[PDB]
Formats: sequence, C-alpha cells, structure tokens
Amino acid sequence: EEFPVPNGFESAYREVDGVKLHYVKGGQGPLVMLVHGFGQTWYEWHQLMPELAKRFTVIAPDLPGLGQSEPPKTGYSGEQVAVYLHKLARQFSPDRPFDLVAHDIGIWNTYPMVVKNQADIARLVYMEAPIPDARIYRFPAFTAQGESLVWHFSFFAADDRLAETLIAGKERFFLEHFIKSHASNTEVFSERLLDLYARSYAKPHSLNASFEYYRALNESVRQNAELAKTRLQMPTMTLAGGGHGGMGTFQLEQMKAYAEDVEGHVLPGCGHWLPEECAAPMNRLVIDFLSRGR
Amino acid sequence: EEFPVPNGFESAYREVDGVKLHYVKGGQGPLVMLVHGFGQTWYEWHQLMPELAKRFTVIAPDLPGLGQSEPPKTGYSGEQVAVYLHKLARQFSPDRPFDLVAHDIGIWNTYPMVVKNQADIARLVYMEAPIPDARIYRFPAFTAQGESLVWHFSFFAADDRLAETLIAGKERFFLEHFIKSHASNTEVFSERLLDLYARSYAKPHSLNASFEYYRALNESVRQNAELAKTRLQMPTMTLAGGGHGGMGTFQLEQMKAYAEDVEGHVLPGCGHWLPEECAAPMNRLVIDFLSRGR
Amino acid sequence: VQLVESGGGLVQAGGSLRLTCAASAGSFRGYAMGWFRQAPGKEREFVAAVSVLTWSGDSTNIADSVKGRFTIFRDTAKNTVYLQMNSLKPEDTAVYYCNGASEIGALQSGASLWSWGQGTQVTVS
Amino acid sequence: VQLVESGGGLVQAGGSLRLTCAASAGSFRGYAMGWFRQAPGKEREFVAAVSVLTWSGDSTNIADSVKGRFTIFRDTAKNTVYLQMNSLKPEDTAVYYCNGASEIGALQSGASLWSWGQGTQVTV
Repeated sequence: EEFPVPNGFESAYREVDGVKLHYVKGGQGPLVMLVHGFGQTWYEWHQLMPELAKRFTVIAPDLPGLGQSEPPKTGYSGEQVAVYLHKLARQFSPDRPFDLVAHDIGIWNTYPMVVKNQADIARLVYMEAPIPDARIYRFPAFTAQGESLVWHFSFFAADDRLAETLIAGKERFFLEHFIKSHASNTEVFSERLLDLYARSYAKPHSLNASFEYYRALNESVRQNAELAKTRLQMPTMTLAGGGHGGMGTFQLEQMKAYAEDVEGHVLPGCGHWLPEECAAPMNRLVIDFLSRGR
Repeated sequence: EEFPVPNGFESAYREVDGVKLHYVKGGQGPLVMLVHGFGQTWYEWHQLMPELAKRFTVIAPDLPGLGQSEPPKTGYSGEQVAVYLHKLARQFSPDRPFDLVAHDIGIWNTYPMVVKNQADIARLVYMEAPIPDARIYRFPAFTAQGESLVWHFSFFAADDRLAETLIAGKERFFLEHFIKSHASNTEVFSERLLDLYARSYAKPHSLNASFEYYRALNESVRQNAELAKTRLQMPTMTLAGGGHGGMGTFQLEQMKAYAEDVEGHVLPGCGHWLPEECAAPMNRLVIDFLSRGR
Repeated sequence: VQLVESGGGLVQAGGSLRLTCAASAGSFRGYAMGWFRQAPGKEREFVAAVSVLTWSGDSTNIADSVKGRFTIFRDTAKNTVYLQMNSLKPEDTAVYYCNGASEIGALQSGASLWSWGQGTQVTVS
Repeated sequence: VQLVESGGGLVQAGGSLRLTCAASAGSFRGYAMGWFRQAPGKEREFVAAVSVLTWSGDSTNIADSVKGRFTIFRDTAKNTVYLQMNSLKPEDTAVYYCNGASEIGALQSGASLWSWGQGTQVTV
C-alpha cells in the first residue's frame, strides 16, 4: 500500500484486458468513478471520497502504470487508456450509468470513453486540464512571469528518454518543484505527502508511464479531432483554479465547444491541485452537482 | 585549453571591470568580434576565423561564466553583459569601429551595446536567435511535432536551481540531446566535439552561468523595450536556418523592426547551429557581407 | 493579507524608481495584483495590473496616464509584485499602493480585496 | 534523398488508412514534406504539406478535397512523415507519393526536390 486507505474503504485490484488495475472503493449506491492526474494517484481524492460515499459507491483507480496499476498493454493514447477505465467502471455498474469525475490527465484518459459511450455516463465533472486538441499548441513556452506552466509537455515528450534520464534519482526534487510551481496554496503539500507521491512515481515503470502519456498526446489530439464531431449530451460541470497555476477561464470556454449542457466555476485563489488546495469548496461543488435532483 | 586553437591564433585573457575574459585572437586589419551562444564556446567560430583573419583582426571571446571566462560581477542581463564585451572590443579597436557577428545568446549579450554605441559598430551580423522582446512570449510550449524548440527557456529559468540539479553529472547526455534536437544536420557533431563542449559546460560555475542568462531573460526583455526606441543605423545582415531547429523567417522579420538597413538569408536544410551544420555557405555569406565595398 | 509597499523616495524628473509590493502576512499568490496611487488633494487612481499565471499565459493592463513609462511584473518565487517607473515626472508625485482582486478587470474598475497598506511615498522634484 | 512510401491497401468507403513516408537514403529532416496523389488518367496533385519545426512552431496546408478527412504530421525522432486518411471515399483511390521542398508554399504549387519514390496504392 502506497497511501493510507480511508476508514470504510478497500484497496483492491482487478484485471481488465490483461492489465491489473489498482483502485480504492467504498460506499453504497450509484457508482461515481474519480480519476486522478499527473503527479498524483487515487490518494488525491481521499478527502472527497468519505463524503461522496455517504450517498454513492465511490471508486478511485490508479491510472495504468501509475500508483499501483500495471502499465497498459495497448498504449498510452486517450482512446487506448479509456478502454481500461470504461471496462473497470462497467464491472461495478453493468446495468446503470455512472458518474465520472476527472482531474488533469484523468481528463485525457476518459474523454474518449465518455463521448463514445454517452449512455453509460450520467453526469460529468472535469477539472484543471485541457481536453487534448489543437488549442494546447497555443500555450506559451515562456512568459513575462518566467517559467511557464506547460513547458513540461515538451520535456516529457522529448525522445532519447530525456525525462527519465534527468529525473531518475531526483523524483522527489522534481515533483516538489512541479507541484508547488502549479499551486497557489503551496503549503498544503507537506514534506511527508510529497515523499509519498515521490515514492510512487520513482517506481521505474511509473516514471516511464508518466511520460508516455505526454508522448502519446499528439495521437490523442488526432483521435479527439474525429471524436469531437459528436457533442457531449449529459450534464457537465467544469472546475478550474483562479489562482497561479490554474486553467482559469480556459476550462469552461473549451468545454463549451465539446458539451451542450455545461456549467463552469473558477475557484479564486486556487491553483492546479483543487482537491488538495481548495478541498472544502471543491468537494461541496462536486457533491452538489452529483446529488442535485436525485 | 578546452578546445584546440587554430594555427596563427593566440589564446589569451583580459580583465574587464574586474572580470577575467578568455578570448582567441588572430589576423591583422580592422576588428571583427565573434560572439558564441549557449551550448558552445568561442570554438564554434574556429572554421570561420582563419578565413576572416586573412583580412581582419578577429577576436572570439568566451561569454562570462562560459568557456574559460570568469562569471560577471554585475549580472547576466543583456545590458549588464554587453558592458564586458564592449569594453573588450574597445581595448583592441579604441579609435575605429569594429564589426560584430553574434549567434544565439550572443545576440542577447550584444544588442544593448550595439544600440547604445552605434558609432562603434561598422557592420552587424546576427544569426539564429530572437532579440529578447515580448515576441518570445508567443513561442509555443508544445507542438503537433512533439517537443518544441523553446521549452528550455522555462526549464533554464526555473527557480530552485531545477536545471542544474537535474543536469549535473549528465551534461554530455543533455547537451547531445539539446544540440541534435535543434539541428537538421544532426550528425555533424563528432563524439569528441560533444565531449569537449560537455566538459566545458560541466564546470559547476559554467553550468550555473548557462542558466543565469535565461533567469535574466525577462529583465533583458524589459531593458530592450526601452532601448529599442532607437533603431539601428549600421548595415546589418541576419542569417537563419531553414530546416528543423532554426528560426526560419522570424529572424529577418523581427530584425526589420529593429534596423533600417537589413539584408536577410535563410539557409535551406540547416538548423540552429549554422557554423557547424552549414559551414561553407554560412562562412561565405559572412565574409562576403563583411568584405563588400571595402 | 497584509500588504507592504516599499521603494519610494525623492527622485529627479527623468529618473527612475522600482517599487516593491510584498505580503507581511498571508499571500497574494492566488490573485491578480495592481498598483494604485493617490496625491494629497486628488482621488485615488488605478495605475497598473498583472494577472496570475495560467496555462495560457498572463495579462497586464497599464493606465494610459503612465503607458510607455511604467511597467508591472511579478516574481513567482518571491510572491512579490513590482512597479518599474521610468521617465518620472513631477505629476507622478503621490503615495503608491498595491492591492489584489480576482482578475485585472476588477482592479481597472477601482475594486480591490484587502485593507490598504501604508503605501510608499514618491516625490519627483 | 531516396523516398519510400508504405501503408497503402484496399479499404471500404468510410474506412481509414495511415501512410508512412521514410527516407531509405539521405534525410528530409531539414525540409518541408508533402503528400501527392495520382489516379490512373490524372496527373499527380498536391494533397497535404507540413513544414519543419521552427522556434515559432510549424505550419500545415491540406488540400480542400481532403480537408476534414486527412491529416499530415511528422515524427522528429524517426524523421518520418505520415498521412492519416479518415472517411475514405472511392474518389480517394490513387497512388500516393511524398516529396519535399524548402517550404510548404512550394509544395502547394506542385514543386518538389527529389526523385519520386514508388508510391503506395490506395484503393477504396
């Protein structure tokens, strides 16, 4: 076990398409799947999970290759990875649609499942990352404030295993810089919390898998150009940070091109890591959006 | 000596404003100063220097902190660094104007000298880099071809000494990736040549100095916003690579906003490293431009 | 958030100054920041604003009264904000203040989030 | 530079194919690259072009006849060029060729630098 499991939850494994996925699950009721992003694992949801579990069955998987999940056997593009997550969720909700909450590259790895299987998704919450499309080619490499928030896209996508070679042995140092530089509320990331995430990402196959998601990003863009010919029809909510490190208004503005029914919120003073930086306001918004009318 | 010195040239030092600068010098006649860029040293000019020395006094300094030159005492912004290079050139041509050829960050470190002391500059040749201004905030972090050419701006500018910490001890690996990823003729760089450059940059103060130039880039941009209220009046030529890794048409188009009298060339099939990648055509162009009408 | 301005002084026309805005308590890392000024006799007026850094970049707005002479920028390692004042004029004489908002547009409209600090006096002789 | 195309085949309307352009001798890393096609009876015509990567980014141009169905992209680690063909139509049947130029505008005007390779057959 890489992270403490909340009381009332089980840490378990399930083979999907030949790949052994790790997840933490608890609660009773309709299914909500929470999908973490880069630099983290299922554990980023550990404050939201006990709350949602009062009314829902909550499952939080580790993305393939990350946390305690095996790497994918097909590949790291969004459409390939979405298969695993879709099948995992259906094993627990084969007869009813489920809700989906995703953060950061959790968005990349679920959008294809959502758009191709809309009857399976009841409500959708996306936070703090772009859906892979040509808009990401407009983000600046360098800014009047110095170090940009997106230069890691190219570092991670670089060939010759550049990122593995430079970061191996310095995973803790790189991850602290990465996380804090994308945060407004930097203090929430304790020395011990950073050590836990670094321990997980320093596993050789997790270090490589991290970067393979970015190496597959251009293929994800090409996939999504075709997939986005169909708009999303289910109720959708976007969340973005309004502070340093966040997406700001981009998140909702992009989502309006993909979804018919979308409400968006920007959390002021919050950066990229909403579940940890702004837990109480974010948790309330998610629980509210998923509970209303039921 | 970190690099072999051409026959007929001397390797020497001169103290300027308390800083000991290294340079290689040879030939007779009016002065031409050649200023190298990041990832290299004076040695990138070693094929051009013997040709120019048939008609000129040629000096190729190492930038402060790089090669065999001491770090600056004031700072690494263009206006600060330019002071050292201007005083060095004036030591050898105190009564007559001199020509200037600069590559990559050589441009950053000479533009303020040029614009503030136009009577001291006879001709100007700028190749393969932007003059620091707000246009650089538009270069993309990530592209449809993957790794962009400009992500290193933010990597090198990051606080916490990110770049030194990740690259130290791996200078040879990083420099080969950096050079080849900015090259079209990637194989022109012999293993020994790359060994020599990595050895020079692996000196702890040279590794750090490398990145301080990028940590000062925003200050250079702000300086140049004031300085560029005066357009350059002397004859100028720009060169850019037309292949992968080069500036393409950007070089001449930006220069047209800074200089009244400018001729530009794009060398097809050539990347960022013109003196090495496309030596014969580039050398011919420089020699011609400097030789003309004299 | 407790705001502290510094860097003011007595300077000659045509000279330059750089003001610093810092937080002695709290943090304005999560917020857009702006500079304001007020002379004894006149109203307090907006001077300049800079956004937070997002994935798309950032944005600034410079009041027409100082456009071409003043610039604003942030340091995201120090969590400070700066006002670079070039080509200072006597009518720039005032106490200068910083404050924050959720976006630069609110600052442009004179709105701000926190109690004003003491400001820093700029006198151009 | 010796060009080698591959990836062609027989597909049903609405299907998809991906073509690969490689250099069996030399390198086109320093040049813009383009796809062209020739149906039996017609002359060879421009399909798509992609520039080299510069510090400012890159550029593509896609012929109106395949716009919205075909995309072109490069791999700067392999030094290869690709044509992804979605929503294939019978009228897309042709031999497909790649070639290079100093800029995509030259390719748009039918110009190219090297001897044509054998091409790759696409039948819809």
